[PDB]
Amino acid sequence: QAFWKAVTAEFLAMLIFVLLSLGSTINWGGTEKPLPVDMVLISLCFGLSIATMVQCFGHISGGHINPAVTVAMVCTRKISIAKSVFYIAAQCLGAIIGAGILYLVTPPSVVGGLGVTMVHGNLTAGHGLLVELIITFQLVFTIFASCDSKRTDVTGSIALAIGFSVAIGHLFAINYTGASMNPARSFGPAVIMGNWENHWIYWVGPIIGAVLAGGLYEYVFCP
Amino acid sequence: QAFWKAVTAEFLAMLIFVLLSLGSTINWGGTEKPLPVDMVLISLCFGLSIATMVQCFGHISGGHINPAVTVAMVCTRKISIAKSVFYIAAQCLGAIIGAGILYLVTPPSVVGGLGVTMVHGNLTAGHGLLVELIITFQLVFTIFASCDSKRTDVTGSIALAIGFSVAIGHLFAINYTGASMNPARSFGPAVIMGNWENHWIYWVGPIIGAVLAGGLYEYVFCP
Amino acid sequence: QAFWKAVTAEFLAMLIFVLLSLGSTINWGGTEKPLPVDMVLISLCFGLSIATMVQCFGHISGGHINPAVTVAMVCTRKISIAKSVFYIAAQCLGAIIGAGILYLVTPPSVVGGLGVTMVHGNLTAGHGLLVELIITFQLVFTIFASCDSKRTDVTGSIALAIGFSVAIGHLFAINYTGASMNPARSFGPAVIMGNWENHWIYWVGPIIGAVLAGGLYEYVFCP
Amino acid sequence: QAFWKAVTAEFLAMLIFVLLSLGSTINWGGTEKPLPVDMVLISLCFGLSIATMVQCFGHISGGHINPAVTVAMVCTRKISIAKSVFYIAAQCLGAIIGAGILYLVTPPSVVGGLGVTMVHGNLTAGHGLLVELIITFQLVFTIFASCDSKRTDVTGSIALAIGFSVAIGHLFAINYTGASMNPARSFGPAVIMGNWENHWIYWVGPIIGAVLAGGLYEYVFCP
Ligand SMILES: CCCCCCCCO[C@@H]1O[C@H](CO)[C@@H](O)[C@H](O)[C@H]1O
Ligand SMILES: CCCCCCCCO[C@@H]1O[C@H](CO)[C@@H](O)[C@H](O)[C@H]1O
Ligand SMILES: CCCCCCCCO[C@@H]1O[C@H](CO)[C@@H](O)[C@H](O)[C@H]1O
Ligand SMILES: CCCCCCCCO[C@@H]1O[C@H](CO)[C@@H](O)[C@H](O)[C@H]1O
Repeated sequence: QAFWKAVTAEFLAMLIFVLLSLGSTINWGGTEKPLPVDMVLISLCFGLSIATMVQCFGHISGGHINPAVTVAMVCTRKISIAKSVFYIAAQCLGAIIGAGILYLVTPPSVVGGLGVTMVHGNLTAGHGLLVELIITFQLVFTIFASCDSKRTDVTGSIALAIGFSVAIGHLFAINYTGASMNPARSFGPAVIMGNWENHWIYWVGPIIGAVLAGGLYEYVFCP
Repeated sequence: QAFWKAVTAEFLAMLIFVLLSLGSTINWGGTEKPLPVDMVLISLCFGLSIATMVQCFGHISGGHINPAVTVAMVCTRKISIAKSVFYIAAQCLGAIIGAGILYLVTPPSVVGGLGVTMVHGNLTAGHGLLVELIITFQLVFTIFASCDSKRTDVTGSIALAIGFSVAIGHLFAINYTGASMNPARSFGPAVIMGNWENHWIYWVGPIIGAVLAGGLYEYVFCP
Repeated sequence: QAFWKAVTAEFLAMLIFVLLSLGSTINWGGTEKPLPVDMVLISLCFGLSIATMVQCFGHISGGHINPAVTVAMVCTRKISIAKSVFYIAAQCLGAIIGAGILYLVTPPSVVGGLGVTMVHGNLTAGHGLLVELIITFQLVFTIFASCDSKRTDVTGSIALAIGFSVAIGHLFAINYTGASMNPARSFGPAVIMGNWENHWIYWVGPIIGAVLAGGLYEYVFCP
Repeated sequence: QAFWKAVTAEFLAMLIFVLLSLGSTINWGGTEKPLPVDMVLISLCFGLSIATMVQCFGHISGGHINPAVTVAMVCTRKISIAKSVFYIAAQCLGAIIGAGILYLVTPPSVVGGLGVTMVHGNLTAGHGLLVELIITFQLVFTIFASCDSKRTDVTGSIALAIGFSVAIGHLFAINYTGASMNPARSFGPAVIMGNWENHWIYWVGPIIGAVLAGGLYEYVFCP
């Protein structure tokens, strides 16, 4: 079954994405004496990891690897409700297993937050929600624009375009909100670490941003 | 109307570009004790943000997202005067709103200059003008060369080519002039912060550079 | 003979890849007073070096430049056993000569480990094996997905896709295992320096990961 | 005349490349108290600047922007001797003017070496020559492989492939030799600063590497 391949692809893509990218956040200075945070390192790993997973799985599942993307696809009727529930389940499960593998292989002294996304202390949850909405909006707009079959003018790698959209979300928002853009990516390490601080914003922010982008693309700009 | 979609696209593209990219300049060490400035972080965010916005909006508006680009297009008769005034208005308005959103979500202690472009103290305004002229020249030349329909040899992503031209402008000029290349990008945070220091060079420099590049491309090299 | 060209290409590609990339690991602070380790610098050099060598030699040899890739190709019957033995020999020999050239041109005071891949002291060899398995899995999956002739949807540079897969392996795993993904790349400097610590994991980990990826791609996802 | 356009393009491409890229080397800490050297910043600026100039001028002049490339093209009979002398003149002149402009706009306190390429004190000139030979070899091989009309399999941006080859040359060799790969790029700031230390290696090394690569590509691998 093509469908079960696709669901398995979403699970595996998420597992790999989350393991590698959360892995890039590990501060090898430790919790007691943290080394400087390399924002470029993290932003590139998240962006290039998404580019790589879209390259690997785009033709098998569509390479959503993100519940907010899947929800935008449901709301624009590009995927069935039935398919969307299995994708979102696979994405959340994949994120849990990827984060769990990271936990198992990472020395306890440097695990730290295991890459959980958190709102800066000097931000409100409302401002964090807005940041996540906007960064996810631009990501989902990039996905819809890049994959639009009506276009004759798309050039170069679609996967890389999407990955660089992820990268810019991070280069801006890592210190504001952790730059989630992706409810499953936040969910995975939240489950492993039992850290649920403002967790709802990482569902509501990205999902609203994604649906707005998909809606604006499909029904306002390029119907 | 296709035209109103295009104007709205220029506004939205600028808003997102400016929010994310100015956001990358925020020094989370604060004004009292600034951490080292990561020039790669800023250069990549500006370059990849332009690449992403061109990917998203190139087919809707042409993805100028820059009054100097729009002026070069007017002077080479690629866009009408009428259209250019609405584009430039949308670009300036979008930059103001993007910078304003950044101001609202950024803790006051780290707002700093809000990414306003300023001439180094040990540079003259004249040398700043020249720097901005040259970096904008190469950017606009890249745009005209990449989009030239006569060419059969353009390979890979046009958006990424343009974004990397933005990136190199920054990797050179951030410490000289702030590497504007873009009058609206300078205008937005200037309005929010009331900081107008040498502001005219960020209009005159890029506009002259852009018109020279467009003119040289269209009428000297590739007529 | 096309075959001897291909074998010579694998040797030369490996030599250049290893010289440049191990060269990027040299800590010019010295063994006594090491400067901060730039993980981005190393990750980009390894990834972009593979992208460059695939660009240069992909059409001559297939651009494996990696015994684990070659083994995956043997197990999926994409290359003959006979050809695979000469490729693996050329790859190991090329890595030795590249690492040897690096040793000759590098001041003894900064040679350090000559970029040998080692397991972190706070990791077990088993966890190192798992890390190497997973990072090599995603790399080999990227190679099979990117080169799949059945696909009509691959966009942009195949070489760059593969290089960025290498880059993410590093951005995650440099501090865990040295991010080998490549038995020959580990073998070369091991020979020059006589450093064989946990060396077997850099054969077994990548080879298992590669065969699993090739097998899953060819027989489960995209038969 | 197409020929005079091409010569002017080589001059202008070199001017811009050298200004921006040497500009990226300026240490704003000063000669008295230098800040850490960002190798990624410099490597990306040189690589992306070449990618950008090849994008801008490849169809006008061939985008050599490098006397060693031009010599390799002469030796493989891809360009006439007559044309090669004007290209090399334009390249050297462009490099002088670009470096001179940089000197004029850069505060005297941070000019430093103006990005002159020098051999590390703990390297011999012979080892510097070898480093320059190898890094230029891989660059020129990338150019010949990327531009080979017999190939049906080249994917993505040729300009970016070449630029990333430049980038890896730097990520390896900046601290060894300054990673010239380009006699004109070394010549320009040497003229402005009157700094000729080991200057001959930056002609002989790259030229030998370039001719070997061109020769091997055209006559051994892909005749
Ligand atoms: C827009 C709807 C808002 C309803 C609140 C969601 C449920 C509350 O959930 C709580 O929210 C707090 C504030 O963010 C957080 O500090 C807690 O970690 C979280 O558990
Ligand atoms: C080439 C035309 C130059 C005319 C000067 C423009 C108007 C002056 O404007 C002023 O210029 C000063 C010098 O740059 C700046 O310091 C001030 O911030 C700016 O308000
Ligand atoms: C799965 C098969 C495991 C068999 C062990 C391989 C041969 C042992 O080899 C040794 O292994 C040690 C533990 O990694 C290392 O510390 C030594 O450096 C290595 O020589
Ligand atoms: C292979 C041919 C070598 C001949 C030497 C070239 C001319 C000498 O030139 C000198 O070489 C010295 C050693 O590199 C440098 O220290 C000097 O800066 C340079 O002027």
